[PDB]
Amino acid sequence: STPGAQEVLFRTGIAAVNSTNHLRVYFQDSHGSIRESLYESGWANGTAKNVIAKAKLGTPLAATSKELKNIRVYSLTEDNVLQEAAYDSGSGWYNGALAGAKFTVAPYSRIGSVFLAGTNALQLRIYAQKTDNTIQEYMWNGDGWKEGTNLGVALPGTGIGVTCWRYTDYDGPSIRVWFQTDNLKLVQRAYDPHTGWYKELTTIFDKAPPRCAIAATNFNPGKSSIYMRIYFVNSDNTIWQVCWDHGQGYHDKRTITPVIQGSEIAIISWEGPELRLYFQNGTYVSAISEWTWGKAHGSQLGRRALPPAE
Ligand SMILES: CO[C@@H]1O[C@@H](C)[C@@H](O)[C@@H](O)[C@@H]1[Se]C
Ligand SMILES: CO[C@@H]1O[C@@H](C)[C@@H](O)[C@@H](O)[C@@H]1[Se]C
Ligand SMILES: CO[C@@H]1O[C@@H](C)[C@@H](O)[C@@H](O)[C@@H]1[Se]C
Ligand SMILES: CO[C@@H]1O[C@@H](C)[C@@H](O)[C@@H](O)[C@@H]1[Se]C
Ligand SMILES: CO[C@@H]1O[C@@H](C)[C@@H](O)[C@@H](O)[C@@H]1[Se]C
Ligand SMILES: CO[C@@H]1O[C@@H](C)[C@@H](O)[C@@H](O)[C@@H]1[Se]C
Repeated sequence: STPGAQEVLFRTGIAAVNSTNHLRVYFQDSHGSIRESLYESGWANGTAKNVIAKAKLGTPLAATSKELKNIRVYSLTEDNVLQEAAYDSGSGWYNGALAGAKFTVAPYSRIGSVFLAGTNALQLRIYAQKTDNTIQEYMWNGDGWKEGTNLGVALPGTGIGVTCWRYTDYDGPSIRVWFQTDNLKLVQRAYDPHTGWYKELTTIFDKAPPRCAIAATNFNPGKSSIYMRIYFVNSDNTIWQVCWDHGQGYHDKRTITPVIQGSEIAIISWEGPELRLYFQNGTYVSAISEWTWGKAHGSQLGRRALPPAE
């Protein structure tokens, strides 16, 4: 290890946002603060002068953004209340209004979060697990934080992946949410603007480790076409990837890169496609590492140890 790496909590929650290749990564330090490391033509920060929030130890972490003009980062308080750190260009970092709504979740709850694609308005959908194990949507459409749709029972402590896009032939957002059911299967729930929430659970993986991390992204939306990638930590201690490609659907499942036992993961993407995955693989014991995919080089390890580790 290194003194910087030692600051990073083992099995920390990880989230990330970006605008093309301008990247922000969020993780929890060993004292329970949430920090931001940044990539602007090089990695920086992740230090004790870059704290944006403070959360229970072991907190789930989720983030979402409009480019890097608006960023939101979600975690839990010590009383398992959903809370929000918010950044707006020219306003700085501040506490969002979410904690004020006092949404109490299961202590083992994960969190998923997205801005709704295809509008300039700041509309948010947040997904977490309540004490009855249901996955609950919470929303902001400008008028205060309100409960939205409840997506049904999931495994206690299930990972929660979520992504959102707008098809170019549609008048609204599409959302997909992935989590794990009591049978240990990995499933999809879907929302399209005219159908609303589909009733059916779609299976994407037959059996996965209990409470494995789950993270998803999308790229190249078009006329009734999308590309999606969903990542999870499998029983061979690697991140696996489930591909949705237009015309083929859920046609490829494969290992991507090794991780430490119970690593969390984050994924971002941009058009190309460029993929960046973040996780812990044992580098300096506790540092966060990056995996990359692009057309130029395909699958390649990226930054070995994110700030503050190096
Ligand atoms: C210019 O501000 C940076 O970019 C913002 C989008 C953000 O993530 C700030 O925390 C960092 Se700190 C230098
Ligand atoms: C306008 O409300 C802010 O942006 C919204 C999209 C949201 O995250 C609110 O909680 C914060 Se509170 C200032
Ligand atoms: C229009 O319906 C709302 O926005 C959709 C995009 C979605 O997130 C619905 O569950 C909620 Se219903 C509380
Ligand atoms: C068009 O299919 C839908 O959208 C895709 C992106 C996907 O999530 C399918 O499972 C559902 Se249901 C066939
Ligand atoms: C052709 O490359 C695929 O799409 C890339 C964007 C990527 O995510 C690869 O792992 C997969 Se491998 C089925
Ligand atoms: C050009 O640098 C790469 O793309 C950046 C956007 C970034 O994530 C770097 O760590 C990697 Se290292 C192969």
